[PDB]
Amino acid sequence: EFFKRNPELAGFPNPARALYQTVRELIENSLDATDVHGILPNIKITIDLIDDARQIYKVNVVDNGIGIPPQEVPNAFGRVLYSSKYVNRQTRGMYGLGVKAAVLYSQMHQDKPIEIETSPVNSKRIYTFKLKIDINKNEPIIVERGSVENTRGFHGTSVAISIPGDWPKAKSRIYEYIKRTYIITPYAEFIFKDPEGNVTYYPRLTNKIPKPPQEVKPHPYGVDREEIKILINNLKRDYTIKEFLVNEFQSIGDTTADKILELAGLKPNKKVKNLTEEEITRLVETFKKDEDFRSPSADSLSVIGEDLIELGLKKIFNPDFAASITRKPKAYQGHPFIVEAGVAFGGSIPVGEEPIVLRYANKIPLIYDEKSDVIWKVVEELDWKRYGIESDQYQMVVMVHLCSTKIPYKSAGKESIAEVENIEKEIKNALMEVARKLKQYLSEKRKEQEAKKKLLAYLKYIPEVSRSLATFLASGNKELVSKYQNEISEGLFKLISKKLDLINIE
Amino acid sequence: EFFKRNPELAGFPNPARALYQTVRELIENSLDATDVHGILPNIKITIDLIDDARQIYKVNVVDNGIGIPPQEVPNAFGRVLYSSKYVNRQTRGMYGLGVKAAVLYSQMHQDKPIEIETSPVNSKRIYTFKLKIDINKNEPIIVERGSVENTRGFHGTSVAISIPGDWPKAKSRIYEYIKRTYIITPYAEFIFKDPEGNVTYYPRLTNKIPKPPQEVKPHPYGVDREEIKILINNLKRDYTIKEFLVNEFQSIGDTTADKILELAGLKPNKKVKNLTEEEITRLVETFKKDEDFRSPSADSLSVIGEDLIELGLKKIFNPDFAASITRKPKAYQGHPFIVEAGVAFGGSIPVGEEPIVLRYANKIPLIYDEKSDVIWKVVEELDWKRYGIESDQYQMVVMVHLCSTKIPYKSAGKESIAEVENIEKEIKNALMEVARKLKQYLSEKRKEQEAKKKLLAYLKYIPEVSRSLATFLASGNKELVSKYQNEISEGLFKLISKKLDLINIE
Amino acid sequence: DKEARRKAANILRDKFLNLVEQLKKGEPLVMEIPMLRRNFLDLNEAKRFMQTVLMASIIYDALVSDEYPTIRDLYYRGKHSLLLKSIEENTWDEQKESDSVIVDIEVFTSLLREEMLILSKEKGKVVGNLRIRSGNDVIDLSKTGHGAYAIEPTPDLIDFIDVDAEFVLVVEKDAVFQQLHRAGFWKQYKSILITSAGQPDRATRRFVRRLNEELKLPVYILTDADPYGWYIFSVFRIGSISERLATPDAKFLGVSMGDIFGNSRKKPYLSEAERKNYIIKAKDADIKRAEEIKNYEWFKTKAWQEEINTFLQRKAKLEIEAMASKGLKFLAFQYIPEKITNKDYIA
Amino acid sequence: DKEARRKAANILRDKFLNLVEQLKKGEPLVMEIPMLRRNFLDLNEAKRFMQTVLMASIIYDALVSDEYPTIRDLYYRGKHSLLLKSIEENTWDEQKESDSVIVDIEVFTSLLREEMLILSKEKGKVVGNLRIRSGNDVIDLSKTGHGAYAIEPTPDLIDFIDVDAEFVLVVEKDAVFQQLHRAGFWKQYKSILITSAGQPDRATRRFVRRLNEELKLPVYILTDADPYGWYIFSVFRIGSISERLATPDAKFLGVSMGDIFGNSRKKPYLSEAERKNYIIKAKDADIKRAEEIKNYEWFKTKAWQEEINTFLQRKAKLEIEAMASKGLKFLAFQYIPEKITNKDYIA
Ligand SMILES: C[C@@H]1C[C@H]2O[C@@H]2/C=C\C=C\C(=O)Cc2c(Cl)c(O)cc(O)c2C(=O)O1
Ligand SMILES: C[C@@H]1C[C@H]2O[C@@H]2/C=C\C=C\C(=O)Cc2c(Cl)c(O)cc(O)c2C(=O)O1
Repeated sequence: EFFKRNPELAGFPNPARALYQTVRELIENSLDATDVHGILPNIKITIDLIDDARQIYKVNVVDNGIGIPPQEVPNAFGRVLYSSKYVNRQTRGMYGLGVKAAVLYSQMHQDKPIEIETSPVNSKRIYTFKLKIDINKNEPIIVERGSVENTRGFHGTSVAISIPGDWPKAKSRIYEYIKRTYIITPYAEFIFKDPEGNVTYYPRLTNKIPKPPQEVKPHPYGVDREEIKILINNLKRDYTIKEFLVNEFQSIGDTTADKILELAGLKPNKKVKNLTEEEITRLVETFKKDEDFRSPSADSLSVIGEDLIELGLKKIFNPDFAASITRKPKAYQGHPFIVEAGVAFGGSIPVGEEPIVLRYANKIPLIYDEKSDVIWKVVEELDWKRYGIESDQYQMVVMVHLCSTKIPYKSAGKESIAEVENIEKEIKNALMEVARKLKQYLSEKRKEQEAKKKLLAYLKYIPEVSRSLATFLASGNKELVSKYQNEISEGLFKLISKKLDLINIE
Repeated sequence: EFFKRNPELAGFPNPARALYQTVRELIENSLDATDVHGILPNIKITIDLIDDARQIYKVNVVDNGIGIPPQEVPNAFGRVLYSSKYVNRQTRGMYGLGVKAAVLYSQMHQDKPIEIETSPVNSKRIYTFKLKIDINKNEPIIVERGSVENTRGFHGTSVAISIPGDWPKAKSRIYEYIKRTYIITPYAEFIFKDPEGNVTYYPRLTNKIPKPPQEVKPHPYGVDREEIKILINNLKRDYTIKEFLVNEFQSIGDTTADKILELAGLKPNKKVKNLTEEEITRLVETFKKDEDFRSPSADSLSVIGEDLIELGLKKIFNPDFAASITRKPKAYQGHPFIVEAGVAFGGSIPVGEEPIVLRYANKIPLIYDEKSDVIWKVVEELDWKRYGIESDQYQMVVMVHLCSTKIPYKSAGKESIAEVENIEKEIKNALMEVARKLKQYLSEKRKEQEAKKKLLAYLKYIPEVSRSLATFLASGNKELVSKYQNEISEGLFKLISKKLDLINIE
Repeated sequence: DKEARRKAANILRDKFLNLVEQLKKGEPLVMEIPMLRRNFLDLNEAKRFMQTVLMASIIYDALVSDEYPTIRDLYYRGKHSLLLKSIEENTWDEQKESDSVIVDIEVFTSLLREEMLILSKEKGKVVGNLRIRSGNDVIDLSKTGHGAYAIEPTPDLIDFIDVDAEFVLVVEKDAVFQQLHRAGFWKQYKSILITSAGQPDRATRRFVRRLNEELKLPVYILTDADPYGWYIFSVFRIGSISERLATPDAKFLGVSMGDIFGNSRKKPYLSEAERKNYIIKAKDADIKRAEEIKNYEWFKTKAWQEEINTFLQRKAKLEIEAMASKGLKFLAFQYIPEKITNKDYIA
Repeated sequence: DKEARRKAANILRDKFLNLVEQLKKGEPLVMEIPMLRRNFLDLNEAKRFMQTVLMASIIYDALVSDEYPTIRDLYYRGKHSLLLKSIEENTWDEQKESDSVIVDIEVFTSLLREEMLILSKEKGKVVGNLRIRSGNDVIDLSKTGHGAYAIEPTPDLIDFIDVDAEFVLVVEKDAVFQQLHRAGFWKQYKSILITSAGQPDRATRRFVRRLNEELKLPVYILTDADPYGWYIFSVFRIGSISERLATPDAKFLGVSMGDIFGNSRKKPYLSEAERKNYIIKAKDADIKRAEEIKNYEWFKTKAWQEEINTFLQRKAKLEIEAMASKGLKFLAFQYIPEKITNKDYIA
């Protein structure tokens, strides 16, 4: 409906920026079709230039993931999804129109179809499609549907979409996608082939794939009128209100629940299908107020890892030190969230006047609007001298990840995070919990250089005062060489007052 | 005849230059009407502007000279003189058309008469005229003729002529006439009143008027066909050829003449009126060749004076030194000539990089064409260092007069002298005979400054060596002041070895 | 056959060896420098140590070994060993450096170079009614021809016997000294007449303040008008460019400003004429120095000040020669005597 | 009671008064300057005269008047009279000027300043087995404590008596002198040991060439490697910066280039080690001076040349101290004696 005249809002303002979009829509999805079901992903991304006059490109993603159950092919690409059906397990992917928008933008400016292929896990054959859409009455028209033979143990999903854009205007920004996705996802193997003929291959550096996210029952404090209704008219049997308040939400035991019925003032053994418009609300109120629930369980969440981080940003920056940290999970408006954080320092990192900041929301990089970010604040607000840093210019990198089922975004889909206080505080501390580590390694660097500074100078000065002080003893030219040594080593040891080392430098 | 279509040749090229001409024609004449008959002249020169639209002026000269015998008034202004009847006494005034041309130019562009007045020496009344001319048949028409009473002891000649010219274009050049005529003629009193209303009065500075020039018999070596004829048909009696060859030319005694008759081969006692066209020539040949005559006597010439020069250019430049020189007379093509020369130096004369050169031919200044002059050559050619001059810039002025009855002019009436060799050499030397008076004075300047240079320093040095040398004599403190003086003055005199002076400076 | 000399060559060692020795291997020691301890266990201070405890032993050894070391002779012990550490530096690099290490020791001990025997480089004549034993001789300072005795850079082992004078007169210009001397000043007005020769040396000093201190003799000194002359003086009552063995309360005797110009109280010594031509006019690079000293804590004290700005004010100075060119008689039996008895000088 | 002194104060006047006197008022006279006459009747020359016949009388007067004039004392007679001529200049303007006028007279007469009595400004100690009378005393030069006699700027009125030595040794550094002296060199190897003090003064000279001339004593002298040291020497065989009273055939004794480096013929005195650190490397402003002297008509003569370029070649010099820092014993009973008997030196 809306995207028709107001394009820029979901991320398709102009030819160029749209290319970038479509690319980060396909990857986004292709991963969530592998690493969430426990397979080491092998994505391949090729963009082609098939017409010069009109500037038309062909974005193409090929994975080794599960794929679509054949019959649901049309109802995935052609059908326009009104809303973003309330979320119950962590996923990649902003809005509620996602991959659908791409195909829609494709039928507005060019006249070529959308080549698709899938083959489920343990599949017989390869089912091929080639789809176009009817925009007026929301329903996809099949241009072609067929199937061939599968050369064993194959499963995947190949999507090929053609759009008009501007390669050169968005080149340097796309490359940042691949690159930065690679870092926090080293359990993957990526290949990218640009319209020019430039190949790029980033190889899997391990295979410790993290725990995936688990779907979970809705939580009381974060649901209202609209939902409750659809939980009810989506049922199969005759639940009473009791059952319904317990076996359908997080956090509601026998005695824990009964008291909610005391509040909203409802009979306990009453049919559910019999609830007026007002009775409901009188409930959703007491939901909002009730004091002591438990925490919105975070088994619906998923984390990078206090190590894949390390590896990730080690095998690409090659610093002199690295460290990371994954916090315990906090809670916001009926939903859980965790903050991860890391920093890398020195080595190969470019010397500049200010630190580099990589932002991460739900296992995906954020590129645009880094300037209006709740994060870009904290890490520029932070006083870097109270943590070691002496110099004007320095090489530091900072990684801040934020994930939940309910990410607060600041403006109308503009790729940066909102200034939710309770969040901002767990974002801070997290940085501090690393910053006071980086300071550690760079406090043992001045230490390690301080020894070799003294212990070096002394080896030059303890023979001289040695001889000198010996001449003072015996005046006669015989003890010269005897008194000498019996206080050279005497001196030497009086030095292991401060630091202990036996060193021969020759 | 000729001046009608070829104007520029006798000096009337254009409106402006003609003004200058007419002015120097009237002065020229008015002088030769006084200083040659022995009266201290009082010329007055006024130019007036009587019409703005057409640019018409009124040149006016008024003297105290003799004037015209009344009846010869018309035959002086109206009649057009073919030739310049061979000259026999020095005069001012180039061509043979002179003052006549002025009146002729006046009847070509404007319609007003020529007011004239005269009154001879010891005259009864004042005869007034007002003349115009008939150009076609050469004869003057009298418009008005009358006479009034003379207020005693008056004699003069007032000429008033109107012409068209350009005052501003020729102003700065006319003023140079008066000025420069003033210099070499200080026995005169001039007043000039320009059309604007500017008066100038230059006062008589003495009255030693020079000897005037004397008329004298033609000289053989410088006469030919044309003349001989007119000497003959201008006679009164029956001269024989003898008489005629003697009592009619310079240089021809009894025995001196007879031999000319041996050459041309002529009978001696033959009537003169009986000479064929060829007989004559056979004579004029032997004239041209005959070796030893005498010199063309210079009693027909007239000089400025080795003093009126001095005064002239002293009372107007006020230098620190002056000198002049009048040479003995030399001879050129049957005519005589003398060169006068002078120089002034220092004082008030303007400091510039080059000397100022005033030229003088027959007691009249030459202004135009100073660059193509036989004089401007010599005095730029001359090496001014072999005569004192040390400096780059200096104040020197140089006056060179040339006079004869036969002045060789270089081009068709263009106001500068011709490079006749025998002349150029007497012009040189003449400058040398002054120039080496300059070296003299500037050799007694270093001398006069050299004394006051020594004799000054010594007065300081003869008391000291005096005392000193006295202490050496008597060691005892009594002779100090006695030995002192008896060798101070002793010393002092030993100095009048070189230069003698008694000087007290306090 | 050495005597009062083999005195010191002993009080040197024993009252030294002990002080520099610290060994005391109980706990880690350091030296104390009163003018500030120097911990061998520092960094900035580490090298400063081996330098002292070297240039020291070098002294103590050359000391019992009957040598007579000059300061430079000692500088030339920079680099004392073969290289033990292949840094793939020097002990000391510039005489200036070595010197300071001296002065430091010099304090730690209480003994001045000249007492440790380091004999330096001592020039300054002397002459007068005075008799000393030096080493093994007694040489009388009256009987000296036109010459004059020249002190020994160790002027502390030098015994007085018979004296005969009432003041010591310290003149700065050797040339004028030869003048005062060949008339006989020091005999006429019984005195001892000594010259430095310009900047006073490190021990033509000691001699003076020993005359002044052990014999109770008052010390008048004289130099040029300029700020130069005020300096000479300065040194003489402390010791070149900021121990307590230089003489304060010395006395400045002319040439004074008023010496050349007078006061409404007191007649001037030069004719008005001679002045116009003997005075050398003040360059501005001079008026600096004056304004620098007019500030020194030991001029600031007195109405020494008075005679400073009077100069800052007349921009003028003269050379001592000038005055003397008036002719010894005057310089001898007028200037000094007059000034001295007259109380014309500063104190 | 003055004697050999009232000698000169006479031979001065009479054999002078006569020479400057010329008066002879027959015909106009002039002075003759052999090294060029100076005619009083010139221009460029006029002033040059009154200047000589002044600075001269000033001498002759101060001469009979029993004064002792120093050169500057004499400069300060610039402007001698009131102004006779109102030029609506000075006698002399800068000491430099006055001085030259001296030297000119100095020739005209045959008498050197010091003989006319103008006593100047001299330094330079001496010490040894030598006995002189000076003025009215005889002072023995052995018996001198640690001090030392310092000649009188008039060293021509000074009589020798008993002598006892075989060579005079002229050392340039006062500091080292004090060293050679307090061991006893001059007594061990019977000699007279004298130091100048750097640039040799105008009459620490005369003394020397008088020892060498009237007592037949050979003169060895020693200074630094550098071109500086070669200079000191230069002066000693002529007289500062180009009469015939300075000594030629003096002897240069080291420190020699080969002194530090050797020859394939003859062993070096410096350890290879010490050398790396005692040698001060040659600045290029130095190599100039060398190449200037290598040209002087009295170096050009000898194979003095040899030892010049060897330096022009190794760009290196050392200070005399350095050598002595090896320790007197060596410098005393090795260096000198070895070299001397050895004929190791230049002549
Ligand atoms: C069924 C699988 C796995 C699903 O879990 C992933 C989550 C969302 C996917 C939504 C889709 O629209 C299907 C899809 C799109 Cl659009 C794509 O561009 C690439 C793909 O590989 C898949 C896919 O294969 O989806
Ligand atoms: C008869 C006199 C004297 C003559 O001897 C003089 C020579 C030539 C004169 C020619 C003339 O044309 C007359 C004349 C003119 Cl034009 C003039 O401007 C001023 C004059 O005073 C006279 C004049 O008075 O002429």
